[PDB]
Amino acid sequence: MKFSRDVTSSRRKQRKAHFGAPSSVRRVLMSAPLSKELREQYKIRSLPVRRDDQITVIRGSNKGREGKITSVYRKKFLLLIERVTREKANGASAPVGIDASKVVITKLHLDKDRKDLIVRKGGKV
Amino acid sequence: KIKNKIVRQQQYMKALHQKNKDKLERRKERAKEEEKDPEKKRLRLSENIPATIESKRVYDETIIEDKPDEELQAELKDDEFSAYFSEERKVPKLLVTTSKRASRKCYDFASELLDCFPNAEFRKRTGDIEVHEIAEAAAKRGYTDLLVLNEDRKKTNALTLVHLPNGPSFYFTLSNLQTAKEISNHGRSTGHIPELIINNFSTRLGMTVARAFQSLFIQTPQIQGRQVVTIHCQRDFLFFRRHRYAFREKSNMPDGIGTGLQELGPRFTMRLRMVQKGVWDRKEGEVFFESNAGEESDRRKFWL
Amino acid sequence: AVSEKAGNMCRSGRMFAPTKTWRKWHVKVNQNEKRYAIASAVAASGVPSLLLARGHRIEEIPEVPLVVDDAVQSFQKTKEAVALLKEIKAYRDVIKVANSRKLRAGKGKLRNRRHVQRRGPLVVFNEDTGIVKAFRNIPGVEIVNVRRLNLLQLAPGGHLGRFVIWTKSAFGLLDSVFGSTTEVAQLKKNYFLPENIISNADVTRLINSDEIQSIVKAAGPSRVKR
Amino acid sequence: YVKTWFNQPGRKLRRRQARQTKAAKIAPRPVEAIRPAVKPPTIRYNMKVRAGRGFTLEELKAAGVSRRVASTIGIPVDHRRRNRSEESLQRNVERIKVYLAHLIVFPRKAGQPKKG
Amino acid sequence: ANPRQRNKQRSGKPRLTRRNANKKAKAKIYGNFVIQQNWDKHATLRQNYARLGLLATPNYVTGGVEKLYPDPTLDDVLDKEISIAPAKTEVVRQLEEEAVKKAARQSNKMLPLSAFEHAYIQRLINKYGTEDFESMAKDVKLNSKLFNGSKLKNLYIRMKA
RNA sequence: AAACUUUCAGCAACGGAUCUCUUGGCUCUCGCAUCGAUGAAGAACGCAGCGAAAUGCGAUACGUAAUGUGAAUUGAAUCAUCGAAUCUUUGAACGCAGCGCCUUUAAAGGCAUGCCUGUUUGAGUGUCAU
RNA sequence: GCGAAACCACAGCCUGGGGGCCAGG
RNA sequence: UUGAGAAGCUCAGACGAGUAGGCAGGCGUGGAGGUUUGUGACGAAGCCUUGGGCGUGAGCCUGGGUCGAACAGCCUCUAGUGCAGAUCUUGGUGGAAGUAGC
RNA sequence: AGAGCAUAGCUGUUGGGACCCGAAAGAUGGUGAACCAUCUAGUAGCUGGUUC
RNA sequence: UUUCAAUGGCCCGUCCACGGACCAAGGAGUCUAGCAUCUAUGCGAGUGUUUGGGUGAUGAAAACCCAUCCGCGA
RNA sequence: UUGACCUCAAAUCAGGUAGGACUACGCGCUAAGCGCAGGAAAAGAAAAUAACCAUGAUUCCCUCAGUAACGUGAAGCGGGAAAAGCUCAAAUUUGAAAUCUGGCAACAUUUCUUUUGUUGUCCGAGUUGUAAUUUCAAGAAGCUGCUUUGAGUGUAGACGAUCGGUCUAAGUUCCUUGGAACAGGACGUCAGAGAGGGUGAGAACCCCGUCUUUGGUCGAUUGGAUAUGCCAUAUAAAGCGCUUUCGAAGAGUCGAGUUGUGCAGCUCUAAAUGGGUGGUCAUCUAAAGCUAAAUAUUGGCGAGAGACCGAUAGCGAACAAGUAGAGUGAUCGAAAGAUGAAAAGAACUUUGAAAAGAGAGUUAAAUAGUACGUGAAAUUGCUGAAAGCAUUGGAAAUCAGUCUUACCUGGGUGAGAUCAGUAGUCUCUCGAGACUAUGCA
Repeated sequence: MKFSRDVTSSRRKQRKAHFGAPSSVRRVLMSAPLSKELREQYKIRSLPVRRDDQITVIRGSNKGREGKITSVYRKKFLLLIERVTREKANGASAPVGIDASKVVITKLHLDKDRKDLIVRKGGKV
Repeated sequence: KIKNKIVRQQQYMKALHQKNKDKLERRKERAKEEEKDPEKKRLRLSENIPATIESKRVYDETIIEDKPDEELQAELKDDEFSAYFSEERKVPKLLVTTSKRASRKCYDFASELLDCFPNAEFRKRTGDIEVHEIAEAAAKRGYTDLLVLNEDRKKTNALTLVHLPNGPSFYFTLSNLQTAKEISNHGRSTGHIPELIINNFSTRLGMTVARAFQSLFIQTPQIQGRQVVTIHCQRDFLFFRRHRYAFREKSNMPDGIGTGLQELGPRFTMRLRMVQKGVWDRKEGEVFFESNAGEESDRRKFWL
Repeated sequence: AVSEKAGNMCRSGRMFAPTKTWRKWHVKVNQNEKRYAIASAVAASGVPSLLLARGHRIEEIPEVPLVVDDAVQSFQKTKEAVALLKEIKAYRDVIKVANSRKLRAGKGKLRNRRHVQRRGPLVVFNEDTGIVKAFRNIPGVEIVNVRRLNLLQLAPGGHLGRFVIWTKSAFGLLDSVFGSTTEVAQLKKNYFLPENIISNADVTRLINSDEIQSIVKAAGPSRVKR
Repeated sequence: YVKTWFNQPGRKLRRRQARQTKAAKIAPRPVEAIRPAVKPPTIRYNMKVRAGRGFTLEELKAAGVSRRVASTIGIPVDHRRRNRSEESLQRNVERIKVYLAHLIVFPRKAGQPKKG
Repeated sequence: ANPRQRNKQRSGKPRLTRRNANKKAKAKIYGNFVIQQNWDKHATLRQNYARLGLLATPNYVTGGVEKLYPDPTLDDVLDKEISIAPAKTEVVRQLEEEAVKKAARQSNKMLPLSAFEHAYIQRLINKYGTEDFESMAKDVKLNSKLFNGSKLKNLYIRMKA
């Protein structure tokens, strides 16, 4: 139960805030769990996704698939992964997007900012 | 994306009209340059074949090549159905039975099945006898295949057949069951033995079913009656039809000769749900093939 | 209410006698009738058949009224509280509540009333030294001070017989909160527990007593023959 | 026009916080000033004792609090009221005496120039 | 509803959302330090004053107080001198002593003299003595500022220290 | 007999009811106090994304600087913060309604009225002194 | 080829007796 | 003899038009609290149905078809709660009629 | 040798727009050379309607 | 269910007339203050906490508590 | 001839300020019109009540009280919220205009290079009066002896307030259904977090959040205090003792006569123990001024809710909405939400001038194909059958459900348990249940 009258439990406000969230807020909304090994060695439960992250699809029709996140489609809250696509009628391979929570990060693209984020968020590189 | 309904309908209308215009222009210019140069007309017609489910069927290695295979013919010459296909030529003797306490609707279809098969009996199912007990009883009484028409709620929805005495048992779910009255331009069958034709049973499991259906019919049809019973497997749906055929002229036909079909009935469809190795026991049967529903959602994936 | 600027039979018109904010929303009850109902609701909480009749899963509670030590007031973790309810076998009511969480039927879940569930035990404490936070996340459990008993929490729905888990000090202060029928309450001014219309409420004990069955005229038949 | 009281409990809370704010500012000293005891002015209520506005100049002179330092320690001064009877004088002189009995006034920093 | 409010809904610019809604939030005690170090931030000011041993009101209270536990002449009112009162709690005792000690530190209210004042009073003293301030005042040749005998006495008394 | 007419049933239309939803309204409460001659509110005209019958922005034209997150959009950003800049023509609108003027180098800086305070310069058969 | 609108409880054989009721044509 | 929902069960006899008007008991809808260890993607609600059933009735239960995400019984609370009509309001659709007519 | 006071419910009744719709005016402030916006839910013995 | 047969059967509301082409949806004794009776409830020569104050750590617009008045009654 | 002052002018001289908009709440003039403000406004420290044991600025709430008064309709008192008091005019500083704006020059300072001051100097304002002192509650001037004292500027730390960043618990284990597991079951975990939202169906443990947080940490801006340093123009300024001394108090106003709506107009026009207002007494002390809080708030900048509405409802507007559109104009003013989990929005072949059609293909579903959730009725077409309101039955079509397998009795064969002329364990209260052995009379 929330006790703060600063936060709203109104569904209308939560739904408006989610879908009218800006691209900087959507950056945090698209977060994926790390694998067990990364979770137990970086001491971080979950990170926002990024391009060039190595992930495994955990739920859905594409369960078990792996690949690198080619891009993040933040407008539709969707991820795009290498070779996880769908063939169209004409023979084109139109990519299919998956929710960031439905994948798991198995190899992080470690920039310098992530390492600073890791140490800041109770982590040990 | 446009959350105004009218505008998104006008935006689609403009998009649709432009899409139709430039696809027509591309078609028109292609038509002009093809009639001018046939060398690209049939060139396109030889690669741009429309795709269909059968052409896009998922790969299964169990599909047998048209060329004869020794290993398959080694396994098929001494199996349960061998006494029908060997030099013995054992005449099939069918037993037809309904589920316990069936209605007149079940018998109005069982009679049509009886018409489809000469020398096939029908013992009304009575008392506390079971399918594993009829099989033993019919085995000692000279029968070689027992069909059980299952109905509930005044509709025949299933058909299990067991190959006597211990041959494979198949479980089908009938559908679209039409009687001869319900068929337009029907006919009255005669006593002539029908001729069976079977199509499109490519997979090896298909041959197990095809031999099971072949073993029901007498191996020597009476051609003078020109009655033909068709078992066709399309996208795993088995269609059972009976027809009267008479050859005549046909300008559309390749050799100028074509046959006219008059439907005899009954008309129905089956789906193969279970195949068991032995007498049909629902609880303790050795499952040869179980039809997983979640795997049949692929419209391009067939087991028959 | 609706807007004051917003015939009633004409579409896009105005409704008949539009709603006003100055409707009577609250209602007064004599403070003695409020206190009588709190006393009646507490007395019912000590009848195990009224607790079962209200839906509580108290079939393995050691004793009703269920009163626990004052160590419970100093609980810190929900694990300690969930453990306590399991030894006193009050947790089956918590399983009843946790399993009963549904989505609401109606438009009421478009109005922030999304979920519904049953009501678990009412823990009544005397001092808050950690008990409230250790118990407040177990679904259906409500904690309340013994100085501020709420009729809304003592007869949910107007239905009598809530399952109350008292602490020793809460139970000790019940006589100061409510008083006697002859002696006054210490924590209410000049307040005495209501008196009853009958003395022994078992009327079948009165009717079938030797006092009354010794002077009655001999009874005719039950359902009589035709 | 109807005056509706839906903010009756929101007013109650706001006034408590204003009291809480007032204390936070001057917390060692009372949130209210002291008042005299006066007798209501009619034949119906003259037997009651109620709070007045401030103490008279005769009352402060008799107690020992000059009218200038009276306000600085939270003693209101009503110049309008007077003492027509000795009962009101001695009732409120004693009231100031009791208030001064419990008063702890904290010393202030006083300018002390180096020269004479 | 209003056009100014639709102006904001139909624009992607965020609102000036300020999150300062803290209910059950009591004001924190600046002002004193001894009171701040003995203030229970949960309890009411009445409870906090009462626990600290202070009076929140020197007047009556216009409502019932919280009861938690079942607890079991003109010349006489004018010349009486009440000898303070005991300090019930240790916080009030701490306030009392620090105020007395702070008075001791800032206890030199008495003023020294200056060069002008010292020569002024001394010159008057040498001619008139150290006891006849009335005749000192009536002199005008030496008492140019025309101080009265009461201001001359303070100068004389102040010169010694 | 058939058409036609009616009734019933099936299917196909037509229509958009119902049901379910809902970034909307309505109502109550709480907190706060901030427009303009240093050019407001409003109006027009542009710019690029585009669907504009929407939005943002102003010739630095979805904005530039600085800060932050840190790597997009479909040192990135149709991001957030935001103290520095810039902000077309109007409009209380202010040189007169193109026409003019003053100063400086076509460009730039200016040119409304009332009143307040002061500064400077003028006038008085206004008074007075020499 | 284009193409309404007003209007519409329901419908349309006569005679007599009390435009459908009664008895006849 | 088990037949105390004592608000239950049981015996008997008489009676039955009904406008205004009075009294009582019930059926239904939106939301509220409690409750049914309630129902639900193995299909909620809605809708369709010469399928069946219950009640004098208001109405309720159900089979089948359609459908695709929520719903209901019981005890209280509450109300913007029940339509055949107001030359009612809004929308939709008819016969007139392929007529008048251009 | 006092029976009242409070709360709630039903019923009646009185005033508020007062069961719903329907009436010829006029006033204040504007627009164009009558019109427009409020007042206005103007005035009801009356008409039509008023749901298991 | 459809139809046939024999029998009966004159269009509904409203006050002759007035409304009715059909269908769906919406559509009218409401809320509030005063008074009177009746019933229930609590207390009872009393009675009424909710102007306000206290208090409420789980939601705090609630619930709980109550000083001084004041009403009506006597 | 000169100068001083006065009055009136001029300047694109320097420095300012006013307008217009909003207007829920405020205050005025006359719902509307007109004028003017603020974060509140207005009111406000008695020319106020009362008749008492008297009260004590204002505002607000309750009550008084639907009372008095003349259907209108209060007020004194009483209960409460909040409480805070003051500034001038009228008396010579007269041993000293002690007062102030501005220019210039320095210096300091900042929410700020944007702000705000200090010191010095020069001119101006001002004696037709700027300061100090005084405001009736008094007060001045003496006299007296007790107690008192900063408009200064730094540093330090603490406590507060605001603003931005940062810190945080636990399953995506196994089985079944499904296009998808967020469902069912099994087994676990966290809980100061089981609010809410998202994710391909009901998610505390997938994600954002939530709780901790009534807080640690980190920047930055400031409150009032505290400790301390350096300065301090005190030859000063106060409070209260006393008096052989004084004690100023607001006029075209009050009041009277007469008209219009207390107020205003017009005619007349005062007083000094006076004047006002109440019952000779009491009580105020007008015609000058300021003043927080308690109170109001359909606007502004934001929040958090709800027994509210659920697309003919709810704002006119859930979307393009004051928009499209109408009118010369003032003004008036709509209708319009939903494919799917994902466009995978239908490749390709073919007919047709095209629009589109048919083969096909995607989907779990095309009975989801944008004229897209569900898809009612009125209504229209086609096909099939029959014919040319109620009662009762016939014909035709259709439909409901409908039982056989059990009871008893006898024997044979084995099985065990609640049986044993049997041994143990656990939980309750001797024996009651649950068991594990061993035997089968």
